[PDB]
Amino acid sequence: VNRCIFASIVSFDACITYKSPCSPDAYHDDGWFICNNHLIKRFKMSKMVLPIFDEDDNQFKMTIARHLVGNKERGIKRILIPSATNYQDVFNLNSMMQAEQLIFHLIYNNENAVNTICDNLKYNTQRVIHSVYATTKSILDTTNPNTFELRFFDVTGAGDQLFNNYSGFLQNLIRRAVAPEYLQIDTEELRFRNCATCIIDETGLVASVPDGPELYNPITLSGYEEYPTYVPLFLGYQIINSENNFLR
Amino acid sequence: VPVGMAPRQMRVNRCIFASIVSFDACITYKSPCSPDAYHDDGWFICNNHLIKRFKMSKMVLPIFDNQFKMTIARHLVGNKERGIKRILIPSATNYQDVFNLNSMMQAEQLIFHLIYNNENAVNTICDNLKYTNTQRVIHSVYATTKSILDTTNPNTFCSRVSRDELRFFDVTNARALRGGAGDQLFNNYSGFLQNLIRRAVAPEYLQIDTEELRFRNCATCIIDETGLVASVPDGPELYNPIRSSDRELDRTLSGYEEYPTYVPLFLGYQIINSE
Amino acid sequence: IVNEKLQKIIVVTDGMKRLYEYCNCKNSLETLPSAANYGSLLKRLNLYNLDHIEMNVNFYELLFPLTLYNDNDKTLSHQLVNYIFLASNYFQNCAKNFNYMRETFNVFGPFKQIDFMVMFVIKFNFLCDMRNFAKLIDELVPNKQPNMRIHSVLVMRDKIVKLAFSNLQFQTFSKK
Amino acid sequence: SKDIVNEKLQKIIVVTDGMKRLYEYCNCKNSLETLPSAANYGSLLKRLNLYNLDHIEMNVNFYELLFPLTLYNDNDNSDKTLSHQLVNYIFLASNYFQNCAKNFNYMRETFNVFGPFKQIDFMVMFVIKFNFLCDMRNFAKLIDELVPNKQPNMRIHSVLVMRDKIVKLAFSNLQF
Ligand SMILES: [Zn+2]
Ligand SMILES: [Zn+2]
Repeated sequence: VNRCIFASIVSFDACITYKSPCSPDAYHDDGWFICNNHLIKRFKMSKMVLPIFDEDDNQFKMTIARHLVGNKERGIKRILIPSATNYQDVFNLNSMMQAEQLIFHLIYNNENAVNTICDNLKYNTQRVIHSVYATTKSILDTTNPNTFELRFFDVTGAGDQLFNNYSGFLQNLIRRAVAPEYLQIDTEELRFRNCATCIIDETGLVASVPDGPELYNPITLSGYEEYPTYVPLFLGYQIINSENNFLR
Repeated sequence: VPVGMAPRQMRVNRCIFASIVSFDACITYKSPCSPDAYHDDGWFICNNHLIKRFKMSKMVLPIFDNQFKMTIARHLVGNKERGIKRILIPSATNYQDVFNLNSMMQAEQLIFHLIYNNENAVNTICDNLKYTNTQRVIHSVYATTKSILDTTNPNTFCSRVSRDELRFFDVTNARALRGGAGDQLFNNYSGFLQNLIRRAVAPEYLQIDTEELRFRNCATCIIDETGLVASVPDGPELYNPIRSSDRELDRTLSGYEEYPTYVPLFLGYQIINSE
Repeated sequence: IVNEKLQKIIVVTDGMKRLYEYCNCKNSLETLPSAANYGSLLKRLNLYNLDHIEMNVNFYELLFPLTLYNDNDKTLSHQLVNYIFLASNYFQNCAKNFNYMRETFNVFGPFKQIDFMVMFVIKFNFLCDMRNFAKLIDELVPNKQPNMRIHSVLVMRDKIVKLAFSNLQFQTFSKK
Repeated sequence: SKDIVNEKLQKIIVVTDGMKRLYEYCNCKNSLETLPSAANYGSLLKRLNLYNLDHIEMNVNFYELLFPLTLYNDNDNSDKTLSHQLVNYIFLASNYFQNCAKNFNYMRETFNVFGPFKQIDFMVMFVIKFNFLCDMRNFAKLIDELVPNKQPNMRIHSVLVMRDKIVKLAFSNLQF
């Protein structure tokens, strides 16, 4: 048992390829709905976590993603998560399988393209595509808040509005990857970064910084430990409500 | 029964405070030194003394395919620390205040005086230790400390320190007024002090000929009259979970190359070129 | 002539401020020029065609005269370097977001010469900051016989600024 | 936009026509074949000495100087050798500027022989730029007034970018 968006791509056709490129972390039932391979190859991110402190013995592994975008990328190459207006542009819809194209159309609310592809693929393909629909929609609904913590991405609300514009799965992905520079722990505000490492805009999520050049991010002191050079994603201001050390 | 061949060559402790010894011949003492002091690295202080006195711990930043790993230190100043607590490295004008010299070994007091010049106090201590064996300890401590100081001594030659690099750690905050002066004070800073600052504080940007690599878009520490201050330039201090020295969610979250919780030292541009 | 450049810079800046009836040196800047400050400047500029506008600043030579000041005493030795890095970052941001700058300024009363206007406001704001710095250092005496070793940093930052302007120019030209 | 660039092209033609007689030089026989020599400007150097020459930029905006020429009716689909000729022209201009920058000192001694005056540091660059602009005028004569409002050409723009980067770096390297 595992979980991976785009792993629902069943061989509906006999056209191009499929081999199930799914990282083993899909079995890890984390808060993510996507595994490392898919995350890396569709958003230029790497899954990561972060402990906090043992003052109150919390040390919670805060979820966070790693930038995979160097300082030479521009525009599309720097966009991490595209908006519904640009996901089609950034993604080579002609390269990925029609199953993944359908997944993108659904997650970005492009049911017109969804039905177009369904009709085209009808000429067992239809039932396999319906199975893909079932899996993708189940994942989307699970992520969707609309069913049976003031993580502002603008206060450190246009940015929060854009995040809301994103779908349930997309919003979950954004909140899992991005990490607010500020986190309140129920009436104690803690700052963890003095600066941002990403920006949310109309195009979507961009591995950019407020000012200056882009953070450098490439792909005999043996007697000392190391500090990672990559840039984790950081943006926003989150407030934890009236709740205890909710290690649940 | 007894066995011996000849005098032997062994390792060298490179931290200044390793020379700390009780002025007593009748009362033995051994300073606590981390084995790292025996690495032929720029660090002329061992991790133990560094954490104990400057509230700093050694770290490596492996910048890279052309990987040129470089040294760096990190904060150990708590989030709630304020004022004098925030002075990560005191200046010569305040080191006496920051360090309770009265409560520490007189050898250590002399060492700190040497680091911050204070030749008057140095001479007073030497006279006191002479007019009382103790002269031998004078010789040992002062010779070792002065040797290390002259070795650092960036503003000389024959010392193997100056790389002709033009790091500007006084680089403007971009919102302060015409100012800085951190490098002015640096010029005044002792040679060992300057080298320690260089090694510990990594530059925000690395400038190579026509290449500028960005590693931290906001400095984590500042330099002022008091010395090195572990203060966020823009106000609200970063959270620092001091752990040592001085649940089911995590179990679910298996290892994911968890990012460190520390706050390394980032400040300035480091300028190196082929010319 | 190794010293007349500074005084001529002062004089030409004064004459240009006269010509375009604008000397708003008060709004010192360190983030990005904005129509919120230079809207009236845009209107004044619209009076005369801005043909003589360059896609570069010649960073090195532009800031070279500031070195002439005597700093025997240090103040300038560090304030000038601070200014060099500040100018480098300022031009970096200006070139990086020139499209954003120009959409903003155009939204402020669209001008047929919008690109000229944005470039001129960048130049004018930089000149205002430079003149303020020059007043800060008016006490020191400019003269030749230089030996700095920081003009190497000036050269490096000038190369960076030139490359930034180069990318900007490539974008503008390639986008038809 | 590119209409302003067409205006720039016409303006540079007319302004060359203007100064070549305001200062009556038109050393219009020379070209970019190689490094220029003071032997062809002696009298022109004398006339230059009549003016203070510090009002000149160390670097050359090779980008903005040459971009207007890129606007031409390449859609005629009759002379692609015209575009290739433009590529040759721009590349040779870049080489000319690079050699001028590399041997700028050598030209400094040349013009020390010819009119040993303090303004030689600017006279060298003025000779360089004026000979270049005479070559530009001749090239304009060669080409036809087929300038469109807008025209994209990725290859030409890329050549411009890569050659001018070298040009700007070389000019920046002129330390002092
Ligand atoms: Zn997977
Ligand atoms: Zn030690």
